Amino acid sequence: QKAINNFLWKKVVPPLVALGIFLVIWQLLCLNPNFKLPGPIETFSETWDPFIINPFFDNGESDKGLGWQILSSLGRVGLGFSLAAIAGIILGILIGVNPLVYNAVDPIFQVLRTVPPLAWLPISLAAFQQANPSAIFVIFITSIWPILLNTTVGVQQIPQDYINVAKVLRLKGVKYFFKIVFPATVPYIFTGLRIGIGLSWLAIVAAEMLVGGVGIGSFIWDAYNTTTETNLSEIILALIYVGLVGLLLDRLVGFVASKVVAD
Amino acid sequence: SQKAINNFLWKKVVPPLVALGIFLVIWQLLCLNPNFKLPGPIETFSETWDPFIINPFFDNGESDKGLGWQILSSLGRVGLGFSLAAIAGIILGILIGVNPLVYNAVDPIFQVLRTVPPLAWLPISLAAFQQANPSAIFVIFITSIWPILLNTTVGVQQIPQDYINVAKVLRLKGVKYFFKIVFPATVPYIFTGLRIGIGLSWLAIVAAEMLVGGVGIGSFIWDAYNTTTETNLSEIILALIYVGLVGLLLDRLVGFVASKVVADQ
Amino acid sequence: NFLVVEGVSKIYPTPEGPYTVLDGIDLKVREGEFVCLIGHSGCGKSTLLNMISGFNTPSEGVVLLQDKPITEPGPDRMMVFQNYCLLPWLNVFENVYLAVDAVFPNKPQAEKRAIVREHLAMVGLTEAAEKKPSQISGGMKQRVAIARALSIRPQVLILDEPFGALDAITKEELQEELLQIWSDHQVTVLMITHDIDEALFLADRVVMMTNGPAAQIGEILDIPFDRPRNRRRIMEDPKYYDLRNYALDFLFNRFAHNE
Amino acid sequence: TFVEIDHVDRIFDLPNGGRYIALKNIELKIKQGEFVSLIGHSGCGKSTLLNIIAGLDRASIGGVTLEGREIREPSPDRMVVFQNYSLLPWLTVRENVALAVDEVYQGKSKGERRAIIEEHIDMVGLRLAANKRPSELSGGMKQRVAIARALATRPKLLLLDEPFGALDALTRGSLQEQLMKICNEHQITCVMVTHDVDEALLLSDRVVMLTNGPEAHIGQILEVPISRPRQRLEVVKHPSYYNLRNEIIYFLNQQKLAKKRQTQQASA
Repeated sequence: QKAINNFLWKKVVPPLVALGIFLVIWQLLCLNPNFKLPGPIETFSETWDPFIINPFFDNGESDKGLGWQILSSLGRVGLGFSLAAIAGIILGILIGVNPLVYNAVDPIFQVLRTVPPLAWLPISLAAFQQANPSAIFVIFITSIWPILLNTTVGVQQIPQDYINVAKVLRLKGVKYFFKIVFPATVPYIFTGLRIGIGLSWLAIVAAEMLVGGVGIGSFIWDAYNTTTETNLSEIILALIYVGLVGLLLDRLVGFVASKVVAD
Repeated sequence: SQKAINNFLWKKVVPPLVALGIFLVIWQLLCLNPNFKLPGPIETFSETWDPFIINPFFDNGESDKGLGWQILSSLGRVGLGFSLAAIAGIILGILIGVNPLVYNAVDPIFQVLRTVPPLAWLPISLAAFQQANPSAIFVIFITSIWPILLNTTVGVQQIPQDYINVAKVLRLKGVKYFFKIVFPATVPYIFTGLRIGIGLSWLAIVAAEMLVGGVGIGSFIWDAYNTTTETNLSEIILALIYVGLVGLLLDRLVGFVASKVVADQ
Repeated sequence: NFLVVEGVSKIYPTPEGPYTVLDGIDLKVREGEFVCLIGHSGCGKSTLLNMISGFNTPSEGVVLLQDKPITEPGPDRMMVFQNYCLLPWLNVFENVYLAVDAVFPNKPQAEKRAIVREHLAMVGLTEAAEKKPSQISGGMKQRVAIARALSIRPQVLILDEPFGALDAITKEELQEELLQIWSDHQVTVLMITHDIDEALFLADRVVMMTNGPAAQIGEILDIPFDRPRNRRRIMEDPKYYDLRNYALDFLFNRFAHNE
Repeated sequence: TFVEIDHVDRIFDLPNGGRYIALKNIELKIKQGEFVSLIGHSGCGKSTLLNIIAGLDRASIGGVTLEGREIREPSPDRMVVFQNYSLLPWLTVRENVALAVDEVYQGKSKGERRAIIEEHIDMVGLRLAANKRPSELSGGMKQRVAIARALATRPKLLLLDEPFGALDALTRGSLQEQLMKICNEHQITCVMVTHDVDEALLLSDRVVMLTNGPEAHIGQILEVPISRPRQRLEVVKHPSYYNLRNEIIYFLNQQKLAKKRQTQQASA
């Protein structure tokens, strides 16, 4: 009762009208003869039954909807990027506790950090030589440094207040590890882990455009090359399915982060 | 007074060199197992030293242009592109974040286009302009506009509550208020927005020119991968270092510039 | 009368109950005297100054500054805030220049460059005329905030707790930078100070207020000390002993009990 | 003597070659159940001197002799209270105290420890802030919990680095009286650092001052003749109180002039 009439007109009405006019102006745009992109009526009506209404309709070696494909390039972000967080923080903590290692391998784990995720494919795919492992590896390399360079920085930003209250106590060792240092780094793991996913999903939806297979990347770019009637209709649909599934991965960590953050 | 150089010589200069030595040696010692198809450090710096290092900026073919041009050519698109985003992103970001009526409506649908992968716009961009060169610039533009537009509106709305108080007591409202209390307050927020809006631009110009060919690193890494050769495997590694090395300057040059005009604290 | 507050209050409408942060206060301020406000946290004294300065909405009453109601914040009730209210990206001279060239769009730059010098050098700020608010000490950046407030010749110089986060060495020095400065300008000053021995030194009429669900002027204890003050014989005067004891007696025993 | 701080001197070897020296000669005979306060000009060095007792720093010349023995490293029998809020934001109030008790009551019984922390967060006050994150607590409430942690340890000493620095002098006044209630019964031997004279003549049993400059001496070890059951609302009426409060102000004024001479030596 306190939100239907008051809270409603700041979060669901303003966006819909703002999105509604965006669709309307988009509709007006296609009136131009030279505007190649089909209008929203064409792109949302002429591709309605094949994909949106009934996903999960495997009809060939590579013939799927936005289902068994979104959950085929997202399963590589679970099998991958899970070894990049388990083996990205422990190396991120082992390096940093002693400010001597994090002086020699800082300008290595930083130069490699600013390497585009999809440039690791040619050498990664030239070593594994297989489509699936080579794609997972790109995820495992694209998102470690966004975690490693945040966990390590988080540990070294331990306030002197926490150390001082630790030195005065006879606290040192494993006991000192799970109460004063690691819980003070969780806030910095989830601000880098958030960067990880989003920068890894970026790599698996672009690095899959080159190696082929099943999943977006083999759908968002497997029909542009093959020109057909209403070809662009099923590309925009994927571009919408992407960007919201990729939005329910930055909010997911944001949701989990707020539930465990040190506050 | 030369000890100043020596003071940090053994602190943050030597250890990195030692770190490379271990990495190269372990990489070199790794290139002994037959089940390791990549080349060792000596191969990937002896096979590729003659044509790709000695004389960069060298032109001999229609689309090779050596390696010096393919790194300068890519930077050209991030210059001509992403400069419209720099000027056309803050202008739209300021004019939308100052008004809470519009930001409350547009922002929920601008945070979806922010997370769209940089290479998901290529099929539409490539099918819209119907050309190669003015499609790799649009993909940069529409990809580095959200990291700035969606991080300036935060700045224009997170102005310290005390700054505004100084405005009211001084009767400072209007055009004067915008230039004297608002815009300089968001300068730190813009540069932290186009610091992340430049890594995502280089990250997209090196991958948006390998699906459309052309001249630039990305059309050379892919070009020098399909043609299997004894020297083939070396460029994909030598160039991979340049992309990282040049990606650092772009992401650091913003910091240096942003460290000389930003509102210090 | 240079100012009048009479029969004014303020009630906050909340779903958990109408809260009254100020109950029918009533006081008058003479032209050319200090006034200081005391009270525990939540006493509402901070809210009170926000109301006179215009930052709040006077409810069930209205101020009568110079026979007129308070309309909006302006460059005649300039208020020195907490957090030092200093822009960190403008140097001291330009920071002060912000106030002077904000409600004087009639005189040329010639006067602006000279007016600031008189109201900036006289407070011991000439060597740091080009420094930025990043190296200045906390007790030193309050001397530009005061300089900014008095540079526009305000009618009433409202002071939120200026020295609420300073050290004793600098805190003692600052007061000597107010009496002499204020004597020349003879501008009414209303200030909030939690620290007794500071109200008793500066103020000319201390008005302590009570705590609880509401508020009201508990006492109007006045200082009879000589207007010139040295803080060396003020303690030596026995009148200051029972005088201060009365404040502590009527600031912890009754009225406010925070605990 | 319960503590025999003697010939405790500290010299800092500044890398530039200045070799700054802070403490030159310090003598103390802190007895059992005695409250002591260090009052200085904020430049004489009080946190450093307190740190020596705390153990976080080691005296370059000489050393402390607490209970007729040398202190080597920080110990949980000399729990301190830092200036900056030393709370852990990810632990609630009742859990912060449990942090210190576990490192001194290393054993005993967990069931007992729950009662001990509960009783040690009530006398200090609170009793309602328990189970409330130390990120929304009042500025003056985040400090009384820190004092609770130190007293819960049941130490032979309890250092108080100036805690009342971020507190306005109305919550500080409301908090000094709380210490009276705490130390009236329990065996306490604090050595606290402050630069506001009001608490020096209020909580202390024997105020010790310090001369400003690189020659920080013990100044004058003034003694306060007031009955132990102190109360701010009656102690002030003691005729000798205001007499002594002037004395400390008198001494601090001399150092204020001396500080000007120190600046005049190099600046002027």
